[PDB]
Amino acid sequence: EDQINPTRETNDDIWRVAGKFELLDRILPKLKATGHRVLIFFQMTQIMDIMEDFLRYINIKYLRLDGHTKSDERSELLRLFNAPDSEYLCFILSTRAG
Amino acid sequence: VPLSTLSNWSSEFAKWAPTLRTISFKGSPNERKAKQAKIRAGEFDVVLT
Amino acid sequence: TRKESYAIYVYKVLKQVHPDTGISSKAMSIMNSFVNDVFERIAGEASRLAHYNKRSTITSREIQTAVRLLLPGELAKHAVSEGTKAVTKYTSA
Amino acid sequence: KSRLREESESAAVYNGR
Amino acid sequence: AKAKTRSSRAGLQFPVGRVHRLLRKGNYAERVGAGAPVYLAAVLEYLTAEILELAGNAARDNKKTRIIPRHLQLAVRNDEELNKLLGRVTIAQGGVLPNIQSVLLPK
Amino acid sequence: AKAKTRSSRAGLQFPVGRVHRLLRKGNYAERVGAGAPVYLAAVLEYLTAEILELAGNAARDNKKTRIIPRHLQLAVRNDEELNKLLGRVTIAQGGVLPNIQSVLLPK
Amino acid sequence: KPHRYRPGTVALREIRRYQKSTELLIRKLPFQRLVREIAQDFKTDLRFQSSAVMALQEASEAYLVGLFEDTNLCAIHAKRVTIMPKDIQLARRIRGER
Amino acid sequence: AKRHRKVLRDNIQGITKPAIRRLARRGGVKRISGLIYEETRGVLKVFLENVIRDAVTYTEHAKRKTVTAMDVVYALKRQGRTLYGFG
DNA sequence: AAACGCGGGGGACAGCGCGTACGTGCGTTTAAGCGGTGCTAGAGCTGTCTACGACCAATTGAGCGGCCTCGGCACCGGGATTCTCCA
DNA sequence: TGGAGAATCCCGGTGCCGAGGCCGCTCAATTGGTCGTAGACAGCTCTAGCACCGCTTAAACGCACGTACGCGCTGTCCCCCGCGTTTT
Repeated sequence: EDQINPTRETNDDIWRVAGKFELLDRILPKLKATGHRVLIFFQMTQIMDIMEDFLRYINIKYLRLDGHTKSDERSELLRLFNAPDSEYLCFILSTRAG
Repeated sequence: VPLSTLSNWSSEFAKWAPTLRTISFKGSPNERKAKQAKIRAGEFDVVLT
Repeated sequence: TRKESYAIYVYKVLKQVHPDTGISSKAMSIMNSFVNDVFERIAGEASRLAHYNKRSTITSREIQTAVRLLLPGELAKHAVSEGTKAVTKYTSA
Repeated sequence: KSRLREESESAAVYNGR
Repeated sequence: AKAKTRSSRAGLQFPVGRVHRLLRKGNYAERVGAGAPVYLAAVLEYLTAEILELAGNAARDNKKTRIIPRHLQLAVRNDEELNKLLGRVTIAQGGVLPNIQSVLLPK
Repeated sequence: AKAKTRSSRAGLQFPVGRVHRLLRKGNYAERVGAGAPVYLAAVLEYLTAEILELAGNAARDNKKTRIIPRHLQLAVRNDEELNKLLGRVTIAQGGVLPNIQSVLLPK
Repeated sequence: KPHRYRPGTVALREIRRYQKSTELLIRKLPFQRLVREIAQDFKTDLRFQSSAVMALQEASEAYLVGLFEDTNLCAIHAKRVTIMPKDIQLARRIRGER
Repeated sequence: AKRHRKVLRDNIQGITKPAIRRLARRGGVKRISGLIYEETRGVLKVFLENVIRDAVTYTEHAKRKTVTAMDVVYALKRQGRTLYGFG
């Protein structure tokens, strides 16, 4: 990450260096077009973080969840899905805890 | 039940059935002292742990 | 797979000496290490003496010399006597 | 642009620990 | 013939033919004078008694019938000649003797 | 049959066959691979070259074309890895190196 | 009556109880990661005995404790109860390390 | 921060200043200077390395990949830190 | 040399100052460590195998002890130099 | 900042015993054949180190601060050595 970009800022080469990531920018206008919500699973502590960059890069709102957090925010984020008026379509979910 | 789905079972223990009391176990140990010394004698219908 | 150790022997000297005190296997392991430790210390010192005077029969005289040399104070003179003691029990037997 | 060298040969050195 | 162990001849627990076997094994001399293993197993049992003594002492001083390496530390390091002879031997889970520097004590 | 030493075979001066005779006669192991004498006598020759350099160096620095033990002191102890290697090895009549304590000397 | 002490006071019971007890005083995952880090630095990829980890730790923290006594010996010898690093380095010097 | 974690310190510094305080209290320090927590750490790692390099040297001469507490016995005895309860 | 003194002046020492530091308390997390997985790796156990220097026979010149110097360096005479203590 | 003097370094003349080589004369060091055996090395297995995260939570860390002690500064007195002594 440092040898590619030492500035580690929001860059266009975040989603153009990988193969899932270029196609993910192909669907993100279309996911915003289709209006159907998408649940995506990731590995812990690293793949979600760079996905937090990319969904913020195309400016699609998103939630998150993990294992070393507290349980207070767990049930509240369940309640935020049950409201249908969510402007966020995609969000981030875990396999081992979630 | 698992820690991921605790309150949803308890919310369904509220809406789908009344008169069944529920005892939870979560978080820091300070809040448990109020419950598990009050219901130390075990006046409940369900412990949801 | 019966492999000769000193755990029941340190147990033997334990219940010979402190039968009121059982052992942890950690202290047992410390002593089982220590047994072969000084078993190598004094006998390497004894082979050092067996090369000091170029000898090939290390007897209890030579272990007496090693006990004389290495051990401080009573630790010599007791192991002088005790190291002779069962020697006098085995040279009899 | 396109999908796509200096980052590879540096990775050829840096990841060789 | 049978393993009729040579410690019983010496009144010992440490089989003196295992000791004679070890002395023939350890390259100490060509002939192992057969009292050298008895000298060895005899000094061995003397020191086994020496240390099992103070070990049970310190263990029951800590009101435990199980001799632990902490008890081994507090019995061995209290000795002049032992810890003088074993200044460089460390006991895992032996720890420290309880003692503070004098001027660091508050007044 | 033909008495011919291994020092020319390895490019050394120290008798590597004396090393092998002492190696079999040192009982370090039963099979004594004769390359282990050469690995010994090689480091012997190499470190004798390492030290005679320094010894004659300190000698000629003391205007001497014979190594005296004072020159051995100035050879070994001024080397940091020799003194680190020989922290408890001493040269008789090597003497002492000139060094006054700092606040002892005037400033 | 509150018990705010001045800089100096609370330490000594620990100086009792540590020496009254028999254990190590270190976070073990930063210690076992230290073992794996340092042992990797000589030659990477070891399978790692945690027995080796504690077998190093026992000789470690004992030697650590052992140095601080001569440190305060140089400190109180130089009439100080606040220890200094010069006490440590002189202690390692007369100990032969420095 | 939340975008990329970057939350590591070290393993020598992973030993905490309260852990250095703990050992300093077991070692007899009343008022630790701030420089002690790192001058301690330096000589701690200095002590650490010399054992395990020769322990790996054992491991290679013994043709292994698992550096053992047996190697810690093999080294610490030879490096003058002979320990009872590990061999 | 030792050995016995002996001014002698500043070095130890006391001691006072001063100010800050370093713990201390306590607020704030937080990574510690625990479980808990999932697995697999080299450890471990066997499985034969041969080569390897053992060992000893023969030999032989190595190399070093006893036998030949003469010369590197010490000793000393004399002087140049160079540090130190009172102007 | 400077000369007087006491210590040092250096340089010229002497000579010597030790450093080094000389002269046999082995004896040890080698070569020459084993010699099974030691470890050489194939297979097997299984385990035991392996990260990893769920999560806690108390430990570490975050900071207010309070003063203690460590040094800032002094005078001393003392005390130990220097100059002179001789004897031992």
